[PDB]
Amino acid sequence: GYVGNAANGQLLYANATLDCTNCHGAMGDGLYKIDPHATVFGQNNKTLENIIAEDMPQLNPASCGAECAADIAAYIRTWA
Amino acid sequence: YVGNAANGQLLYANATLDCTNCHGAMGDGLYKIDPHATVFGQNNKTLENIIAEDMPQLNPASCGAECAADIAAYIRTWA
Amino acid sequence: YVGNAANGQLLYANATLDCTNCHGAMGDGLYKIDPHATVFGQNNKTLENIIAEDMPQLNPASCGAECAADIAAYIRTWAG
Ligand code: HEC
Ligand code: HEC
Ligand code: HEC
Ligand SMILES: [Cl-]
Ligand SMILES: [Cl-]
Ligand code: NA
Ligand code: NA
Ligand code: NA
Repeated sequence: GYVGNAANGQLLYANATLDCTNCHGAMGDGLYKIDPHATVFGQNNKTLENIIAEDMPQLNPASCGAECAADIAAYIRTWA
Repeated sequence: YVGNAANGQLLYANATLDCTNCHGAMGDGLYKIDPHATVFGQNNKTLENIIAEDMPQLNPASCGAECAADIAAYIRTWA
Repeated sequence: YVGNAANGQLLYANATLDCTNCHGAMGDGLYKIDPHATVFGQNNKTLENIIAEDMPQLNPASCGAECAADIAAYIRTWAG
């Protein structure tokens, strides 16, 4: 399995093109909230990695796939 | 002088130098930085010298040779 | 209690505390922090005590004695 790299995720989350921070804030307390402790996300109870891979960023979800998502997820866990 | 990347990470994020506003957190902002390239600009400068001589644009003298080297050392990690 | 600079780095960058919004990543933001100084403000407080008692402005109590000591230990490293 891939194992997310939090250091990569720090930079990927802040990436100007992905633009996560514009919608979610620096640590998920912006316009749309992210709970960094939750293990299931959305109506389909996806993992953090899969919700990011499949659905984020909204502009173009395919621009952050599985490894990107795994890295970002590892970084998001540190928010708590 | 040999760049210190821990220093470089803070200097790149420095609020006065403000590199991130123009270049993003990892060089994918409005103006791109390619962390793989070894020559930069029309005069084929090193990463260190392009930063020292030309950046930030507001006042290039605010990040001189040592600052540039530390920031360059950090930017390579984006590869 | 002896501050843990590694943890200080994490706390300083935490968006709930939001120290970087006002002070910058290395104390060169809107409000400066001098990492060499040993007295701060008009009651000549220690670095730890100014943070514990007064920062962040949104809610001083969100960063107590331990938090302040860790962050202070990190701030000293900016001198390098
Ligand atoms: C322009 C809008 C927009 C952008 C850009 C965007 N998001 Fe979202 N995101 C949303 C909205 C809207 C939701 C659903 C509301 C919510 O739960 O926060 C959401 C939900 C999420 C959730 C589920 C949150 C929860 O607690 O249920 C995660 C995780 C998330 N986004 C991460 C990211 C990451 C990582 C990026 C980019 C790297 C990103 N988002 C980019 C708008 C955005
Ligand atoms: C307000 C604008 C602005 C600020 C601030 C700024 N730059 Fe730049 N930078 C540019 C522009 C414009 C170019 C040339 C176009 C390009 O290469 O993206 C450039 C070019 C560069 C290049 C060469 C990239 C290339 O491929 O040719 C590097 C490296 C760079 N800047 C680093 C920095 C660093 C390090 C800082 C601050 C610590 C900084 N810049 C601050 C606008 C800025
Ligand atoms: C939204 C504003 C704001 C936030 C958030 C904030 N500060 Fe401050 N801080 C100030 C202001 C204003 C001063 C006093 C004015 C000055 O020093 O110019 C100050 C003073 C300080 C001083 C004394 C510096 C001196 O010599 O004058 C330290 C140290 C400091 N803050 C650290 C922190 C730390 C650590 C955090 C959060 C973890 C924090 N601050 C959060 C606004 C902020
Ligand atoms: Cl970026
Ligand atoms: Cl700064
Ligand atoms: Na995605
Ligand atoms: Na310069
Ligand atoms: Na406090």
